[PDB]
Amino acid sequence: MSSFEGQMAEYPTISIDRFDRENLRARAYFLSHCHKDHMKGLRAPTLKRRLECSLKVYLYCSPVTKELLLTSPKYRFWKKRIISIEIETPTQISLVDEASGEKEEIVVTLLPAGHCPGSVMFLFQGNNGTVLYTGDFRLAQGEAARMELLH
Amino acid sequence: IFLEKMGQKIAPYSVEIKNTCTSVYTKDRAAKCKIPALDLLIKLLQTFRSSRLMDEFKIGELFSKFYGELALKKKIPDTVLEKVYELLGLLGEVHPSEMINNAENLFRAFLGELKTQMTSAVREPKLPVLAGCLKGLSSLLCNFTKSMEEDPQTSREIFNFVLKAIRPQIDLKRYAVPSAGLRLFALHASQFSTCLLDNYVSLFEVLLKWCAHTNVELKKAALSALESFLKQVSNMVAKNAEMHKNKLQYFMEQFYGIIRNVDSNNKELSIAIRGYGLFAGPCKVINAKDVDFMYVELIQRCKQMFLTQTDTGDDRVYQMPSFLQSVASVLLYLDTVPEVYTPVLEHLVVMQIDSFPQY
Amino acid sequence: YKYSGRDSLIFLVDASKAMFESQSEDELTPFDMSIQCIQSVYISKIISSDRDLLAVVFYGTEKDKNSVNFKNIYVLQELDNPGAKRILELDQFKGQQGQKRFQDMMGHGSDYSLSEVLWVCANLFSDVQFKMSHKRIMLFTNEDNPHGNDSAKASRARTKAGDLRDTGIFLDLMHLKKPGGFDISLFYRDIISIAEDEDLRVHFEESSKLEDLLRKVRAKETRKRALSRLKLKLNKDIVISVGIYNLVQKALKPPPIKLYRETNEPVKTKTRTFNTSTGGLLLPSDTKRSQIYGSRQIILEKEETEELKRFDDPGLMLMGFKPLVLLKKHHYLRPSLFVYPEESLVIGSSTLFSALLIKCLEKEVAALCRYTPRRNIPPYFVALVPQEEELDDQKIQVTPPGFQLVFLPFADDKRKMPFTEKIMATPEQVGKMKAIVEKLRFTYRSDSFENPVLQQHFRNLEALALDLMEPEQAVDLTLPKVEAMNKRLGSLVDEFKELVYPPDYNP
Amino acid sequence: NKAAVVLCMDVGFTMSNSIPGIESPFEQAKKVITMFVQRQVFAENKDEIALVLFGTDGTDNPLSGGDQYQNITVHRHLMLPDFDLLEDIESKIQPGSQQADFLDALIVSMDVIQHETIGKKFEKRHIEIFTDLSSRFSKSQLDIIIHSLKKCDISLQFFLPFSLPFRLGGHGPSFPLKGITEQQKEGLEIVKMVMISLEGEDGLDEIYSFSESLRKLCVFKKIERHSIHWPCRLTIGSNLSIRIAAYKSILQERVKKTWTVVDAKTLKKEDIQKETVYCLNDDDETEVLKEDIIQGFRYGSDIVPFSKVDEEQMKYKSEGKCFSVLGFCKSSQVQRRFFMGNQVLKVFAARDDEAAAVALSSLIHALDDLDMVAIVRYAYDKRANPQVGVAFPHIKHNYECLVYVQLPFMEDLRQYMFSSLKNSKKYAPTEAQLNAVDALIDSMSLAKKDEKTDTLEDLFPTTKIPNPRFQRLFQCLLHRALHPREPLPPIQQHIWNMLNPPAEVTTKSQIPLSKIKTLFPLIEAKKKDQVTAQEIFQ
DNA sequence: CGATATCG
DNA sequence: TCAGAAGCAGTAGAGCATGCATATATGCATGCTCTACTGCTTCTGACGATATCG
Ligand SMILES: O=P(O)(O)O[C@H]1[C@H](OP(=O)(O)O)[C@H](OP(=O)(O)O)[C@H](OP(=O)(O)O)[C@@H](OP(=O)(O)O)[C@H]1OP(=O)(O)O
Ligand SMILES: [Mg+2]
Ligand SMILES: [Mg+2]
Repeated sequence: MSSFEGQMAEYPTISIDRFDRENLRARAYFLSHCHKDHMKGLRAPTLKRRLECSLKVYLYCSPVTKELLLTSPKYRFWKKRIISIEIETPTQISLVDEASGEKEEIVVTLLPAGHCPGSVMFLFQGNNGTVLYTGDFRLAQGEAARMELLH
Repeated sequence: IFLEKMGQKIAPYSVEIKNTCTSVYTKDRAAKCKIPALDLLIKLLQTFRSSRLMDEFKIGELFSKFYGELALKKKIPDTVLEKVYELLGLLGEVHPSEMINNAENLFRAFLGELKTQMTSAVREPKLPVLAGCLKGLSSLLCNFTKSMEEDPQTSREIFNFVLKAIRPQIDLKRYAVPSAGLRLFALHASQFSTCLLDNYVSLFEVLLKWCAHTNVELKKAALSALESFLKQVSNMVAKNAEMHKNKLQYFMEQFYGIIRNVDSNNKELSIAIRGYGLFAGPCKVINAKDVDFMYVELIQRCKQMFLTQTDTGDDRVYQMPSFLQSVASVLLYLDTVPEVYTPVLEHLVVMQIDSFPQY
Repeated sequence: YKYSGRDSLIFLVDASKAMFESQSEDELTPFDMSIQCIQSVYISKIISSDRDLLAVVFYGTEKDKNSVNFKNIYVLQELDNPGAKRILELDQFKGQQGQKRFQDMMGHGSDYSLSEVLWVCANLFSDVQFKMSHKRIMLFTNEDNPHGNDSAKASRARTKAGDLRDTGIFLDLMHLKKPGGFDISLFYRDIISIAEDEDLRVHFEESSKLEDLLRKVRAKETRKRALSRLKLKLNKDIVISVGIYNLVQKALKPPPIKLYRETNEPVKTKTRTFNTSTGGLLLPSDTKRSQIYGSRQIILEKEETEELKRFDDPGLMLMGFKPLVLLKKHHYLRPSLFVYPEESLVIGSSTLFSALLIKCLEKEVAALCRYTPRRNIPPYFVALVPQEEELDDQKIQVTPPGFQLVFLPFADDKRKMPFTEKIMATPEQVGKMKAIVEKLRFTYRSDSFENPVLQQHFRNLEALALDLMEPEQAVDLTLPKVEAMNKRLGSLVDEFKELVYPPDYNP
Repeated sequence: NKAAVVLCMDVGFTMSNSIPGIESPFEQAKKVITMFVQRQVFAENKDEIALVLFGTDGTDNPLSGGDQYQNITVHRHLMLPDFDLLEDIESKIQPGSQQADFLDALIVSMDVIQHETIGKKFEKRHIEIFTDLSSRFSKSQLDIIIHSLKKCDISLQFFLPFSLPFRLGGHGPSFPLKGITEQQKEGLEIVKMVMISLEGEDGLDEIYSFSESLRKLCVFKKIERHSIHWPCRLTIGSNLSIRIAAYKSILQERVKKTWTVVDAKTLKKEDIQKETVYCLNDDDETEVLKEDIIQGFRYGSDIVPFSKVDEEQMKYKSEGKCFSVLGFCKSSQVQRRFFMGNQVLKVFAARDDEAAAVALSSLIHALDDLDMVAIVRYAYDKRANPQVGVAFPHIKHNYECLVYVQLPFMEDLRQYMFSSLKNSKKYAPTEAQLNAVDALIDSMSLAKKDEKTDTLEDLFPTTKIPNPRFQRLFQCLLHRALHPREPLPPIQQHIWNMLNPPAEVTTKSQIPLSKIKTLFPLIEAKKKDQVTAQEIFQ
């Protein structure tokens, strides 16, 4: 299961692995992997109605996650709104507001999780410090000291 | 959830919580914001049943309001009618003093709704309403009892409705209705005096069938109902002399067949031992030629299951205590204990003690 | 697309100096004309589809009222269901003194950025909590080149209009009367989505769509929805799923609502039955149904009256076929429904449906069936008359393909006609009648007549809602207008009378 | 407007023959008479009927004195039908050994009609006969019967076990092949003669079978009351007009007796009170009176108070009793699929004058020759809402009239867009499927060409079958009134057989049905049949 | 023919 | 007499929750509410003809 409310305390403008109730106001969506417990609200009618009324909101995930997600016919409406990101590649995400022209830049880094095809971690770096989201990962003892991007 | 956590700690806010629940139930229309409005009131009434706070709740006015709502041609959804029936049934249990003038009226309502939901040839039944009516009846019969020696018609139609509820005529997927029926049968089996003594064969069959179900709450309800039924039937067959020739031999044959059967887990063995006890106790029909038989059977089964069978007993350890309890219950009955089966027993208890950390 | 989807329309009216000062001969200012058009649209939509969303936004003003606090943009009304109070709020600016009231409340004659106006419109479109089928923004302005002497704002507005059109927002132009001339090729050619292909020249007056929007068409519109999803049973095994649709439904006025005369709010009605003697309430389980015939009294339960009127399961049991030549046109019992396959309950129903349709069309046969619409309903005999689609008006479907469900009356539905003698007429009389009929013949259209009672009720409701004491009297379009028919036939009537009537006769 | 009718049933031993596979003619006559008397009782129409049982063991007749009219028993005099006659027909009617004849039965029926309808006023008098024609009789009293029928204006109908496998009322040949004896042959000849000698050639059509009479409503043909005329004027302009009378020819037939709401214990309706209480949607739920409530409508999410008096004084006022032709147009531009109404009107001429008759006939013939219709503006009275409709000519060999069907307004038209099926490449059927459907349609034909003139003759006249719900309601009410504590009986077999096509069509379509099943694939998503509560908790 | 009150 | 108006019951179509086992993923199935719309049944009252009185 996933007891996560898809909303970090440091960055409440982004929601991860949860798009049900309060994540309809988020500025960017992230998807760790393609398990059903981490995909609540991803096919909601309210989210469908919001996607067709916005242009700056996207769904970031691993390329394998994108391939596994676009194959399902129920999630093919995300085809033009999914932006895949390579692992271990620090990219800058623009958290631009739809209504007002306000903008906010954040740096995200995808780290391998070793769980299922397309499972990755999320390492955010912004104004409120560095946070890490290891959604359903699998690491043996003595492997945390081998992640280059965490050092 | 909070009232479930701190039940009696909410002394002064109970009246205000009840008022807010009533206001939400009255002014609002959505059932999603209405089911909890009745669940919280039911929790309030179940938490403060014996407390003196039952005077400011105005049980009479609440019952009058809900009964007037029942007598409305405008239909409410099925899910809220279940909670309404459950609350109306509970109103007679927590405060029967103010329900002496309304229980006779409410029994007719429950019976009519049950007949409409279970004897309809033009419309499909409504299982939530059925479960609500069953729970309301099981909560109302707690104080305003109706026995066969008091009134046969009502006590017989209630028993027939309970039968039809627990009857697996058409196998379903939701077990709310049969669970409520089994709980009703377990609570007030002492009222259907002559009822359970006529279809006792089918009753025992269906109770054995439900006791082996995969569900847990349904299993517990079926076990309680079977225990109550066996107790009542044993009392009735041991009190008078005209019930022996059929019922005594029938139940003894059933118990012996359950015991001597080779494919019977600890549940059926324990049920058979408890029934044999409850029956042959007051009836004074104990005969050592079969008590020793079942004793040797249980000892040999325990030996072949736990002692000699030295393999991956993943579930055997988690059911050895039931075997030990049954063996003790049997051993306490017979007076001539075979001395050849004393080692197997001592070593069995030793090996059961050894398996203690695995629990 | 979706059944739950509704429409959205945002009125975008300019408030510049040219909008208030264009009275060449003092007939109507562009702002007053826009207010009149908006009120006409509100009135025509508050009865037709009272579930759509309407919003009125004025740009170029002095004050501002936005969710993002943009400058010179005042959102008067947000996207919501049209009501009577918004009509009055727009009436506040309708009159000539309404212009002064507007300029004192919101002001006018200020600079603006057309990108921020479209941004506020998109923000309003993004605040809807319902599904919107169509999003349309009608711009009421008289500026053929609004962002003159500046290219950055023009490029920004073009980019924002492109973004809106990519979002799926229909953006049409309602150009008003420009003194010098309104040419859309300058700026608005790259802003609007579709070009009417006739404005290559310049306009000197109002747009051609304003007169279309000013015609208040009051007729409640209903979305397509099947009455029932039955199952055509060609046999106990061969069964296909079809949808029953109604193409002709009687229009009824909305039912009244019980109110409290003091607070003008709806009241809650709770019917309740109780014993008159004891006073205790009575439940449906404590009630029987009786029917006294003479001295006897038949007693039946509630659920037995439904057993009385049930024969089989709901659906369409297929009987044999009958030619259309033996289907009498005067055998009308109920309005005809429409059958159409669903292809959602069973797989392979549309192919068999089309095959049956083709074979019945080329053979002009009508499949007789037994129509049972709902559970516990007596069965009726219907003939599935095949109907072929007709593509006319540059390939616009006016008739859908499928079967025509026609109800057939039973033996007791047909009444008895009294006996009479067949008195005929002479060839001279029949020729005179033929001539007088050819004189008065005309072309009939199904939508040429309106229900006068319903239209009068609509006018009365408008008069009582807008608090105008001059209720419009809808002209009865069903009257024969005898004051003009006699002028066409001439003197045939008295001749025919003298031919077929006695010298003296009291009709 | 009452009407006398005497039922004459034969109770001889002849009809008591148990034919294998077919019910006895006595049972079929019992069914027909039961249906007749139950529709006469439950309709509560003022009428008096009489039952004359002839061919019985006993003898009871006013003219029985003198060793005449033997085995004739008048089981019921001319009285209002009730449940007593129902119980009699159902239970205490037993077959008789001796076989009487239908001629003396007709004699005693005339006797009853002419000696019991003395102080009453009956505009119609009818006699029905249920015989087998296999009994002996004479040939003398025929002319006397003919003269008495022609002088007393008596209408007659004959019902036989055969027409002029086997399912009771299943749209098939009721007569068994070569099962008619010579006595029955001469009886048929004499009854055809006596029917022709009464009202002409159409009298021969008044002979129906027993199974035929159960699904044709023929027993109520000469007793039903005519419709009420609607007198008005068919105007063309401001001066030209025609005196016309309009009747309702087709109308939805519904039950007239409602179901009374009575208490469960006391079967009296006076012990029930239906109270309506209005209250605000507040927490305290303050009760509201009746005189402080004003009618209001809904106008775009708002509520506008529109009182009854204000709605009346502002209501659309129209001149009632108007029927004016709006114009004319070709019949091809107005289809029957747009008809919107609940009743069909046949516009006839004036009552007695001939000028309006000639004018309306000329109008009908002119509309027929030009194949055009007459759009009119019909209104029932001062209060009815005005409506427009079609008025097309209906020319028959016996009468002339204009048929009126209401037309829809602009607000009654709905433009629903459906996908096309001709270019449906996802569902275009193959040519073999087309041939299979062709074979199925040609096999399931309900019409046939006979008499070598190749005219249409439908094998399933659904426009002549009575409504089965009425017969079901009548039989259920009868069962409950004669069996107070018993479940409702199932649907009778003849009712369930008259609602089905002839068995020959099904037997011929057996193979095309399987052929259609083979080619067309039909996969059902999820079948969840709605089973009632009794089927789950029996 | 008035025109009033039924009666459906 | 009968048109028209309430009053009530059923359904389509969307939407949502929960129940699923020793799985942490189930996605999947199932069953319920809500709302607008249509239809049937019961009730009412105005109305026009035609009966009766002058
Ligand atoms: O009784 P049938 O011989 O079977 O024929 C009748 C008869 O028409 P014909 O006398 O010209 O054959 C009816 O005429 P009416 O007695 O009503 O004047 C006619 O009525 P419609 O013109 O209204 O259709 C219709 O009988 P029904 O009224 O039951 O429809 C029709 O029946 P068929 O066309 O089947 O022969
Ligand atoms: Mg997961
Ligand atoms: Mg995982």
